[PDB]
Amino acid sequence: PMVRYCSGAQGSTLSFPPGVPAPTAVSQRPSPSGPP
Amino acid sequence: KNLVMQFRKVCNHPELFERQETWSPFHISLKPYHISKFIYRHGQIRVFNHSRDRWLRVLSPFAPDYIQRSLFHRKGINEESCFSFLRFIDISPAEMANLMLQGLLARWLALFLSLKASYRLHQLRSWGAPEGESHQRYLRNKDFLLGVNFPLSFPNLCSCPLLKSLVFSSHCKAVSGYSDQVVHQRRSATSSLRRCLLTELPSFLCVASPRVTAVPLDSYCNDRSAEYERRVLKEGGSLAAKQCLLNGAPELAADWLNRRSQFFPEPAGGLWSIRPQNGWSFIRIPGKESLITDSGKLYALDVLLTRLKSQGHR
Amino acid sequence: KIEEVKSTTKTQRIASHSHVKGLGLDESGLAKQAASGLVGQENAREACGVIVELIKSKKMAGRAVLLAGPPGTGKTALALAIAQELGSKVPFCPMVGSEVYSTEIKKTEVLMENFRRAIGLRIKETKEVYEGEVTELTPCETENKTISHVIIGLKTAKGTKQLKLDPSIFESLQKERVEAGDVIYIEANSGAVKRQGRCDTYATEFDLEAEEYVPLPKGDVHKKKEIIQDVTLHDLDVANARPQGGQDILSMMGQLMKPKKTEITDKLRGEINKVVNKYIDQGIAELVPGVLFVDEVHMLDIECFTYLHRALESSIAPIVIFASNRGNCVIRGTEDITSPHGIPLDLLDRVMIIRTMLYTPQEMKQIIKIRAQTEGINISEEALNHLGEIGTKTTLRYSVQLLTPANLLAKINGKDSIEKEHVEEISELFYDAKSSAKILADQQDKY
Amino acid sequence: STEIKKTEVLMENFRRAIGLRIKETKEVYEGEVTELTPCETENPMGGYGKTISHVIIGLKTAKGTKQLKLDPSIFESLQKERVEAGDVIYIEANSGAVKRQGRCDTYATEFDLEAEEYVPLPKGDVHKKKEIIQDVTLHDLDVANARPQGGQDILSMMGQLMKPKKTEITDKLRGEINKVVNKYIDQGIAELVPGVLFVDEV
Amino acid sequence: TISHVIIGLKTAKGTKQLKLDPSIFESLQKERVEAGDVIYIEANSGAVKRQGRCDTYATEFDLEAEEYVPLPKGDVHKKKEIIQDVTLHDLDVANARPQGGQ
Amino acid sequence: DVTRIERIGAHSHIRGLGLDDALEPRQASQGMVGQLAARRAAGVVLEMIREGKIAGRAVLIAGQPGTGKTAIAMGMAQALGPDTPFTAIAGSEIFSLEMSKTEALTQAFRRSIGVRIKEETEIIEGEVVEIQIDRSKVGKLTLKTTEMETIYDLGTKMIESLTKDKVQAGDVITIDKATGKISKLGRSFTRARDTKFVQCPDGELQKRKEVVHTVSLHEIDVINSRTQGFLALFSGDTGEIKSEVREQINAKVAEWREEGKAEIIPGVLFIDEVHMLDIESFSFLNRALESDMAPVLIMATNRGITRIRGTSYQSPHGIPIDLLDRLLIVSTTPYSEKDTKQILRIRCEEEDVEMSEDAYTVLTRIGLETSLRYAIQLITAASLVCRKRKGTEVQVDDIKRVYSLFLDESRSTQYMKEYQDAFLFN
Amino acid sequence: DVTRIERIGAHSHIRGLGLDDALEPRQASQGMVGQLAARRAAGVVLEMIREGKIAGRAVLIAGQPGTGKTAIAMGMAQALGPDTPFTAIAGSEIFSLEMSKTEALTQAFRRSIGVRIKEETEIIEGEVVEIQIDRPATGTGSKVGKLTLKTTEMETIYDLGTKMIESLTKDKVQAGDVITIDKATGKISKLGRSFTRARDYDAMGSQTKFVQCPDGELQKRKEVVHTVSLHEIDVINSRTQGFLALFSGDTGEIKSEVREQINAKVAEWREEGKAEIIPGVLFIDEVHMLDIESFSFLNRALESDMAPVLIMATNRGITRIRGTSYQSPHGIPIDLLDRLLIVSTTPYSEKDTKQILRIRCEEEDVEMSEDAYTVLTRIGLETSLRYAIQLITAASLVCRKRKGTEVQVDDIKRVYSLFLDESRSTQYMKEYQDAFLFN
Ligand SMILES: Nc1ncnc2c1ncn2[C@@H]1O[C@H](COP(=O)(O)OP(=O)(O)O)[C@@H](O)[C@H]1O
Ligand SMILES: Nc1ncnc2c1ncn2[C@@H]1O[C@H](COP(=O)(O)OP(=O)(O)O)[C@@H](O)[C@H]1O
Ligand SMILES: Nc1ncnc2c1ncn2[C@@H]1O[C@H](COP(=O)(O)OP(=O)(O)O)[C@@H](O)[C@H]1O
Repeated sequence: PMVRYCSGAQGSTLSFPPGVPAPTAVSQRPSPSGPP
Repeated sequence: KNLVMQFRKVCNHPELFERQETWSPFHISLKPYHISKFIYRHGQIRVFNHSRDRWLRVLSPFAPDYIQRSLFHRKGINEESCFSFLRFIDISPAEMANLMLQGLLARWLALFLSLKASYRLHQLRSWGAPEGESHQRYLRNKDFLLGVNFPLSFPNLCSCPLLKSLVFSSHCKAVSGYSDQVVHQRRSATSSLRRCLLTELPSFLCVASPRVTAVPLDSYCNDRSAEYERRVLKEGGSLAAKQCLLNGAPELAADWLNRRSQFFPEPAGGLWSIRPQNGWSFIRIPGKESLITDSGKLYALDVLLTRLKSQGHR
Repeated sequence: KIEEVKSTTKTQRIASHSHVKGLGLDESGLAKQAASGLVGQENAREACGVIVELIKSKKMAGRAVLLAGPPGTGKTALALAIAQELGSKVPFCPMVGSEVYSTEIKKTEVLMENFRRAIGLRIKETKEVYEGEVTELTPCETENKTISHVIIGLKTAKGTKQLKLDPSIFESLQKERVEAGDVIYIEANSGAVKRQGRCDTYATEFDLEAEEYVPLPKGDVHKKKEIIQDVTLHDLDVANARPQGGQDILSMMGQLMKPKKTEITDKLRGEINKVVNKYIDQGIAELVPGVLFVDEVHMLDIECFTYLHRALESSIAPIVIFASNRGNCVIRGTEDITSPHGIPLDLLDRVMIIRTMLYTPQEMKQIIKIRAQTEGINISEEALNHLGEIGTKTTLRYSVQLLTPANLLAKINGKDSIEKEHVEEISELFYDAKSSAKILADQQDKY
Repeated sequence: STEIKKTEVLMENFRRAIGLRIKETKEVYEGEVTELTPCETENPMGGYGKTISHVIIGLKTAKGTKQLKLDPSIFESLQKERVEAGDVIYIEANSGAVKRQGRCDTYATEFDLEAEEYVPLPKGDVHKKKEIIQDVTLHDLDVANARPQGGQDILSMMGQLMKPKKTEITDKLRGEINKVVNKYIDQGIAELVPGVLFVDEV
Repeated sequence: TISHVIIGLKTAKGTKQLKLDPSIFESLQKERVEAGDVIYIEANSGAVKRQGRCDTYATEFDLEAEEYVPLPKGDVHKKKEIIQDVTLHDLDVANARPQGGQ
Repeated sequence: DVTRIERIGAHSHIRGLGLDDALEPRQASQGMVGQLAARRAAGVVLEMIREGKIAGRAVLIAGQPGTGKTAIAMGMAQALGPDTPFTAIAGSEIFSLEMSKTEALTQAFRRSIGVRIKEETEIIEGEVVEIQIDRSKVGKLTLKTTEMETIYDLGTKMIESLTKDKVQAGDVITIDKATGKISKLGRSFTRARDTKFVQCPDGELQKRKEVVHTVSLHEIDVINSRTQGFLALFSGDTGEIKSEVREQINAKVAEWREEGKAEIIPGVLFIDEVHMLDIESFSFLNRALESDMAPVLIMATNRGITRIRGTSYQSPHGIPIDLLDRLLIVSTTPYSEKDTKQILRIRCEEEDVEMSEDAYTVLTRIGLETSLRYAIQLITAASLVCRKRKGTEVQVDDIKRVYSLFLDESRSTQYMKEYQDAFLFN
Repeated sequence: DVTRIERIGAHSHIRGLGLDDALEPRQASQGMVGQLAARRAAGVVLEMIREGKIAGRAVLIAGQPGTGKTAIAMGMAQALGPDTPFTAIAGSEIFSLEMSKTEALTQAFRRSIGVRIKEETEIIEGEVVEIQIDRPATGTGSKVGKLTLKTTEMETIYDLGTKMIESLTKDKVQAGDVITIDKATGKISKLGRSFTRARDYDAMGSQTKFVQCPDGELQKRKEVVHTVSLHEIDVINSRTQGFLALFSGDTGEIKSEVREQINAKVAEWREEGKAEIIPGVLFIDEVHMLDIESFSFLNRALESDMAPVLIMATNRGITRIRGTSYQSPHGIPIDLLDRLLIVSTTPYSEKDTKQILRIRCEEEDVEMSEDAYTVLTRIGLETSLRYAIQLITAASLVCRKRKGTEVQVDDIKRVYSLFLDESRSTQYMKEYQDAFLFN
């Protein structure tokens, strides 16, 4: 039932147990109109 | 000296004869101050004069209407307007009105929002440098807030880790000043000296206590509505005002509940930002070192046991 | 066979009065020539002998005495002898006349703080308390929800109990960050939590933690005790005027803001008198009306002397001892009114004057001896006779004050004891108020 | 003064007439955030549903765009700040804390009204550096240590809502500051520039 | 779920319905008013006073922690022309320091 | 025996301004002696205070030091008794470091005029015989007097009080029904079994009773000045109360008087040692004595023609002619021998000490030679010397001892002249 | 090259009293020269301070202006060293608006008694190899985790406590930081990154000076000595979380009962051997500024076992005691002047005035010709010592302006014509008697 954050030697690592969302969803910019 | 085992007990350790009890202040509660139903109903000027008090609030230049009528509907091109500074501080005319007419709660929340805004202003203020604010002319909103420009203002200080270390007296720590520190290794018995570094005070300097502590003197009244007003005050007057003191802002209370679950939460801001070195209560549980310091024999036994431990003897 | 012997702690420091141990009177109330550290002053000591019976009688309020006499005649020494003669159980409140000039509160009220501080009170306070390891903690919500009840499990070496408490105690436990396995204390009078530490049963649970691990409490979870509190009426006045007891956000923060004094209103002092009279009727209290000592009284301002007319006439007031080292001064704040001892004649009626008078050379030899053996030094008889000579030439205090410099020179040039050549050298290294006033009047063009 | 004793106003002017001149690097990452992309590793560690070695953040400015690779602990700070793509944000390279400035000015026309001030799109690169030489008198150090400004505690907020009263700074604070600036002058961090106190009408 | 509040008031001289704005109702809510309380509303100023429970409900329980008061014998609705005297110094002092509002 | 807070002070032996109902002073009564002029004058003043119909009125009690001008004002306070506000302040007591000297008088007047009201209150008072609570909540409670028994179905806001205050069967409780505060008085003597114990209340359980309550006009000033003003009444935290707040509270209390809804109770400000108010403070009294809510002002002073404070001007009593014109001056008189002896007798009744008639004779001679207050102090000291001697009674030689030990001023000053250059600054 | 905060001031040449071990003054030593009578006495009171057995002693250093009264007090301030508290107060500094005169003296007294505490604590000092921290999926709020810690010689894993996980996370420790955990207090402290893990690294989450990995055993002990005055012990105790009042000066008029309780518990920490009380010195420089109210406070404050050994300079003849009309010696009331020992300094000769200017040039880094020393000695007796002292700097600067290597008599005859002696300025104030204001 535990999420784990490792501050690791060759790199850091955040870990989520199965069925926890990993609320780390992606976010990507949607496009505007051509002219205002 | 003012039959024999009493002496032997005291000479071995005085807690065989009288234990040191937990001392605490003498706790006192005077009868609550009695306000009659009459003075509560008819005698309060905040109540019996409320109709007149509305006119003090209406005939006020801090009304958003009057601020707009002065700030944007002048006759002259040049004309002498108050509230002109509200265009150069980041203040709405309704924020000026609310800050003047809602009292210390609106002060505190507007201050907490200004602490947030100071870092946002500092970035733009210290990295933006082209032309001017528009076509090389006009001011911009926030440009009377110059208190960020100082090298030592909290945003610039927080941004600059050398200057941060010259402003060492954080308000929630026991910093004594700088000293040397000597470090000893368990191998070799070698020791070496660290030059000027910060120190807390030793955690045991805090030992004073009022001989007496009183319940805050409270007013009783013979009236169902007066009871509600004092009950609500004794519960802590509102969830906003209570969280504002207790957790630092109601936003920090809403965060505190779920910072419970985060890996890298930021500090609480209210009374829970502090941890005083004995807790808030003035009650002295007697320390475990009192067993040593009350018997010359138990002290002598401890220098023996530490000597024998260093030598390795059973 | 072999022995070990150690004691590394330094002594108490020797102070300008720490040879004074009592008034040195016999059981008939007559003065011994020298006893309990004092020498001479027989009438002034026998008069103080009447005053220490006045204090122990408790009957009076606001009676007052003025120790009056030249500098170095022992006035503060007799008032300290009274403080020793009464013992620690009765409050003696030392004060200096120029302490009334506060910048936080009026002069005419600093006197009332001291007057209320010199009236001691012994209270048989029953405290009832909970302590143990917190084995369980559960707050309960109820309908308008809000927190309204608290369930706590506590454990000791004498088993365990589950207790049900007011939500202000849960808010106190939350403030103290109390969690399961902590050891705590709660007096139910104040509702005051103390987190004692984390229970020593858990001391192995981590390789590295910040906690003070503490052994599990002894006796019952819930228990009552009597504390024999020593307290003064000022401690009741001031604790009610800026309250720090109870556990609400207000008391919790009157504990942080700068502890400014305030002009306590007589309504509060009245309600304190009513309350403590009821603790005395209930047998919960004993009153111990003590002494206020105003050293240097001659510079209370005339505002203060005229307040003392009312203060010394209160049915509540402590017994008051004044000292003055002055002649017919101009009284402070009058511009140009002169009166004896620097005190208005209107106040000077209200006090029993204890005249204290200059020592003979023989009384100076005897004080200097008693002083030298208190400063822990050995002195040769021709050297002490030479200090007695300096006493006639100058003053008692200068003569006493050559002792420790002389002992410093004695140990520095390797002697065990003061020789006359050390005192005779120190007398040339350090001038005195009389001999300095020669060179400073002779060379007056240059300062 | 009416706030503070006569002799202390002299001591403040005796401490205004001595300047540090201390040099430090400012380094910052800033730009319009174009993506948050948590990068999973191809295998999780045993017993976990997924694991992230880093968060990619895309940033842009009027000079260009680039990705940054950041420690996974950043993601909580990116929802403490209400960050969403097309915000402009900054990150102190000496501290790793991220701050939000506002929606980028590109989006100011996406509504007829919105309740946030739009921030002009930054210029110069996504990663910025300068060395800057900052001057503080020892009186500035005395004041900043005597009345802290980092107000996230009850004493500081109370002390900042109350009147900003001048106070008789102790000989001890002057001592501790003299003990620390000697460290930084000896370490060659800080120059000292002693100067002049001029009193007219003495 | 919010617009404005209809309230009904009754006395031994008759009955009315008023149309209170939500900023008045915020004070009825803060006064802990419920149906069957006796109320005084000052319609110029939003001074709302609870005056205890109407004594027709003085048997809702046999003993309850409310004062019960008789149904008012007066008119439900009183108009007076009144005159307020207020100095310029009252306007200065009531504006120059942030008001209590507390 | 046990000691009060209020022990034997200087004036404590006076238990009233002793008078006949003709306002005539008999030679010695209610603890006080002589002053057959000034006690009659204080009698007329006591009736003016007690009648209250005239406002803004003052009397100056003046005479040699130690001639009862403070004493007859203490006797006047005792004769006036509780429940009619009397405030004694010293003249130096107004010089605040937070509050104006003028405002401290404005405040010291207002402590001494009361507003009195009477409120009809519904109070329950009985032994709780039995009490049950279910699981909202409903519960049922039974109450008893020595004369009747009752059962009540409780409402929620009582349940949340009886449970909160841990009430149990056999307690005696008084409840203000309008509020539900439980004044528990103790437990009934039959349920003291297995720590205050008390008889159950009498009469019926629910009494309407009149409570009569007296609030000083200043105590209405203060309640109006802060978020919780009354704390600053005790703590002294409030000063410079805004003058328009008093202006409104006067207009309000005046309409309560004119509706007959409250009765104002005039009283006394006793400004003891008034000789050292400033000319600024006297200039305030000059006008503050000329308003319908002003109390009776009694002032005490022991000064001749003297420089009035804050000035170079000299005037009688150290008070400006301006203020002496407002007021009636009562001269006390220096005591005769028989009066001096009789004062010393009543002091010995208060000290509880016996002494011989020749001891009273030499003590009277001392009292005439050294202005009375000194002779009173020798009573205490001489009785302590006899207690050291294990003597029952103060004999003349025990006064001759104490008279040698403790100097009066006149001998002290003489023994100071023969050391004139050893003391400092003269 | 570089210049520290302390620089060449009025007494920087003084480094002790210059006594021998027999407590006799040398003619010139540790920068003090001449003045044997007062330096001898100063040695005795200095040795009495270092003995510390006795309390409430007082000394007054009298004499003409510019005769070493402050110099001898600096000499014993230096010879007393840094470890034993010496407080300089100019007599005017007691006139506070925070507090009364008697409070300001009580603080100046109690700032001059030290309590010396050894703090000994275990520090875990290591490079952090890795951290892991575990969060429950929503949970009650309890955490768990492990440190891995390293030296050049050791490695170990620590199963972490929750009351210290909050501190590791608060202070943002990361793998490759070097840290010094105080295991007694639970407080973290950070020393910088170790050199390696900045290579295997993200876009910069930190930028600061590196440090080498710590050596030896991973768990080690530290000793700190705090010299904490009684005054800061009162202020720490005056209210909860009072620590900023140590710097800010905010607390006026501390409750007498706080002092009364600290006088008890500091005596207990001596009897318990927990902390060592050390006597010290209060130097009330220019004490002729005290109002008679302040002197009369000393009379009874100076008679308590918690009083420091106070020292007072003065330069005043028979004068009215400040705040009165009473003439007295030194401008001090005889009530106080009876309670102390007076050391009188004495005017200088050529034989020591030349020697003072000679040590002064040696401290100011100056060379002068013996003709220049002769003329400057003559100026330093025709006019006060402090004027001649000041001409050394100006003469060295005038010489340096003309690219000279050494000061010459015409540099001093130049500077003497250029910066006036008071007595020569007061002479020119006569010929312009119309033009200067308010003669
Ligand atoms: N009767 C005495 N017996 C013993 N020591 C005395 C006596 N009288 C004075 N002393 C000592 O001599 C010094 C002067 O007395 P003190 O009380 O300080 O005089 P003062 O009246 O001027 O204040 C103190 O050290 C004091 O303890
Ligand atoms: N008429 C009196 N009856 C009894 N005692 C009196 C009387 N007049 C004066 N005294 C005595 O006066 C003493 C206090 O001084 P007082 O006469 O009141 O001073 P003053 O007249 O200057 O105000 C008290 O101890 C009191 O016993
Ligand atoms: N004995 C001395 N040895 C060295 N320098 C001295 C000596 N006496 C005086 N001086 C110097 O003379 C200058 C003035 O003396 P100072 O003690 O400061 O003046 P004052 O006597 O008025 O207190 C200082 O630079 C001081 O170092």
